[PDB]
Amino acid sequence: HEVMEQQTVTIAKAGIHTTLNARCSVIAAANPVFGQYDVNRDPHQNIALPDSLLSRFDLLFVVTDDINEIRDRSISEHVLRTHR
Amino acid sequence: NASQQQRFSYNPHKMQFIFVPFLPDIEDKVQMFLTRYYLTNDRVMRNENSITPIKNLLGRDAQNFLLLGLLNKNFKGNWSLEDPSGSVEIDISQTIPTQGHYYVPGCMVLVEGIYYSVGNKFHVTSMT
Amino acid sequence: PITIRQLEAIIRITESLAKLELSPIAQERHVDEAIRLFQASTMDAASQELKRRLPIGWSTSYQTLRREFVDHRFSQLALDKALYETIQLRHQGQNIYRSGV
Repeated sequence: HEVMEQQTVTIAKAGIHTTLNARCSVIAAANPVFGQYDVNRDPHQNIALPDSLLSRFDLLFVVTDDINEIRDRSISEHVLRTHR
Repeated sequence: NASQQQRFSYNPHKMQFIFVPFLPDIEDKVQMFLTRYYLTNDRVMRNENSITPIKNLLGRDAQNFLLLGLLNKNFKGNWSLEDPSGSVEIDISQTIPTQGHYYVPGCMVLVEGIYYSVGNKFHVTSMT
Repeated sequence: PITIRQLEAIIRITESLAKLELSPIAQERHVDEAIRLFQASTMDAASQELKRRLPIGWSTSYQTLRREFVDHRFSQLALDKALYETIQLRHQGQNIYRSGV
């Protein structure tokens, strides 16, 4: 939370307490809590993360695995010609 | 002499025959229908609007092909067609086919139409 | 659960047997053997009368069905023909068939 919001890192160990700057860009990738129930239960807490991290992150993608056929064939020729 | 004749087997890979030689075997029964389709297959290649098996069209969902296969039937209204890669229900709903020799079941024919996997019913334009 | 990683698993066995053959290409017949081996590993992973008469469906088959209809278009041959998407008949076939009724 401190890294992502104040853009600073304060290290206070027994040697010397200091304060510096890091304004990094961060990308994370997590799974749902259990299984593929990403839209089934409730939109809230499918992750079981702290509440402040929701407002800390900018975009939250929810990716399904929707099964169809046009899509199925296109995935097939993409990965298949990918191997060649 | 029918009882004393030879035996030659077709190979789709080499497109040639081999030196083959009481009751027969099951493997023979299976390879029976396979040999007819492959002989007809080579006959189609000699007559040069393409060739594609049934699983490829059911593998797709949109369209448009003149499929080759055996007019069998499994259930009521369930007129199936069969090649060595799958089955597909065929329909003749409002079809004006040609004035063929004799369209009969148990015959390898050619029918044009679309798959339309929504109802999963292949349609026929004309039986030839 | 099927993903495209399952296709990724199917496709690599082909080259493994190809590595046995030591040949640089792949073939049609050399690859389709893998379909049998993979299908064996995942099918074990996946796996009006009837409906309003017996929801469970048990005991209401051809003996009882022949009785009910008997008590006028049903013929034993016609029975097995017309009878053959109520999944109850599928399951009954798997069980009730050798059960006799």
